[PDB]
Amino acid sequence: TPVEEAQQKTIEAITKAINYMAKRRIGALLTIERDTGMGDYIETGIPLNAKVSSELLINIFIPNTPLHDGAVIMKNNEIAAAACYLPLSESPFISKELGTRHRAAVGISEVTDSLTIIVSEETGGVSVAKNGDLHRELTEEALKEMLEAE
Amino acid sequence: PTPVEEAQQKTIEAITKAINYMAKRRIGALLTIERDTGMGDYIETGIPLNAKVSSELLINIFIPNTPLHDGAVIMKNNEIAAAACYLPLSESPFISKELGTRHRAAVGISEVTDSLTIIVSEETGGVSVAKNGDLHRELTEEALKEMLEAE
Ligand SMILES: COCCOCC(=O)Nc1cccc(F)c1
Ligand SMILES: [Mg+2]
Repeated sequence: TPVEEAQQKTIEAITKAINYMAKRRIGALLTIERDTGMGDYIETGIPLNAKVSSELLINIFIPNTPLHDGAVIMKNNEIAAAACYLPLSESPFISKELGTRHRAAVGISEVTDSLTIIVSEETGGVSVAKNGDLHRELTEEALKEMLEAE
Repeated sequence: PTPVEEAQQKTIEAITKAINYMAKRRIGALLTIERDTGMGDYIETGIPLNAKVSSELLINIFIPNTPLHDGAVIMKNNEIAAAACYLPLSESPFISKELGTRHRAAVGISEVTDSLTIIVSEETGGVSVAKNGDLHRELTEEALKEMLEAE
């Protein structure tokens, strides 16, 4: 169906952008709103309400640019805003070598049903936060499986 | 001011802030503002954004060596319609010989539309505008803003 084709196109755009950033070790933080509304966090960023593309996702996260600091939040198959604030987790069970991007992802996942993707600037490793847990060192296939399951 | 007028002012402020930032850093840029002649054919050649304007997004689009930086951004009213768009190249002899493809594309679209295109030179940081087949170079910040307000 059209709804199904659109969801698959968005998954492909996300995974292509994540692969590019993982290869270049570009830090990234991408939260996908689900049933819990995240308007309060969307409002802290720069409004985009843009069509998803791998190109736009990559351009947003380039280091030392206006939009790269903070989270992209996606809602209703669009990029709602960039450079958004997310709350930092205080969980003592996050790997101690991880920094604020990962703590922000876990933090939003503690108070919403959202799915957040993180690319590490240190290693290019890809992780996902959901339900208060961080799933680390994902393969491309693992991330795709999580997006399709979501 | 009406909301339409306020939105137009917000969009002009976003554009001028972005152009000033890129000019200072010699970031090449090509930004076409659709007017009454529709530019759908050219919009459809690029990557669709249909995004709210911000200075931040305009700057992020044109950063060198990124997916969206080559080609034109085309704006429709208060939105960035698409990036990395094709525009036709002018053959006008009144384009300074040292100028490259962004300036020629800007003049080219200006010959077949009533659009206003802004160009930032990656060589000099100079700012120019193409309208109605003419290129006006080395604009001050004030001159650009006045041209946009008049547009
Ligand atoms: C040019 O292709 C680059 C692909 O990089 C893949 C890579 O190193 N890490 C990676 C990418 C996507 C998801 C994931 F869990 C991990
Ligand atoms: Mg002069």
